[PDB]
Amino acid sequence: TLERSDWRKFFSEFQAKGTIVVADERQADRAMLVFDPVRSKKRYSPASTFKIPHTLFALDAGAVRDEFQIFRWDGVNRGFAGHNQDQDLRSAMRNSTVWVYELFAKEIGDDKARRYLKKIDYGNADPSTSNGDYWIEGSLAISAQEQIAFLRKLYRNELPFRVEHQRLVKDLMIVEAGRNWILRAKTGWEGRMGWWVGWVEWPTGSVFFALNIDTPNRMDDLFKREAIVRAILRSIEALPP
Ligand SMILES: *C(=O)N1C[C@H](NOS(=O)(=O)O)CC[C@H]1C(N)=O
Ligand SMILES: [Ca+2]
Repeated sequence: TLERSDWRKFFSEFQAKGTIVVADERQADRAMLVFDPVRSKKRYSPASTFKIPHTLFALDAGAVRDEFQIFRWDGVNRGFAGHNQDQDLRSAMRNSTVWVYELFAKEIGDDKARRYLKKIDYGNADPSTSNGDYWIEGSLAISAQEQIAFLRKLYRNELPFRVEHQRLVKDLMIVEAGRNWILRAKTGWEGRMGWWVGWVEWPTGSVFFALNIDTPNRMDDLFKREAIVRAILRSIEALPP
């Protein structure tokens, strides 16, 4: 992995402290690019980025049939606007609707989660929790480098789930596309730090990214997750201007 310490200008452009790993598969044998290589190997809670593997778990276990199943909302104003309504997989992914995945969690075995996480070697694969949900308030942790490794498995259909379920999750991740490019990504926010992970597919190959930053300013820092990544991806012609 090649260290791009010059990428500090992008984090400073938005007054943030964080890391990013970028794996550029356009052409061949390009070095993996990293800002802050030590932090890039530090494990953090995946927070809402866990909805990527969590959806694979729920599909593989039968907690959700497909993209057309509607999950009826219990009528309790429990999050924000997009959470307080009936959900399908796409709305839950786009709005980061926590209560759908809480429902998936209880239906999935607590032992199944362990067997799942270990079968894919996701971070430390430890869903031990004391109170909250194990993917945000628990032992489960994964580094940026480990997110890249996981996303490439999903991209290559190499994960030990039905290829149909891998394809569905990759479709649910779509946040933007042009005629020549497709961006698939998911944000996460743990409270004190935050994520944006995913990749953008071009004709000549795909560019994977995993960024985490600290979020001392809480909500006012959330835009920085995408803003830093987009500036870096644009700098390497991985997103249009
Ligand atoms: C996921 O990290 N979360 C769910 C929700 N949306 O997060 S997102 O904007 O990063 O997709 C609120 C923040 C967070 C949580 N508190 O569970
Ligand atoms: Ca290539």
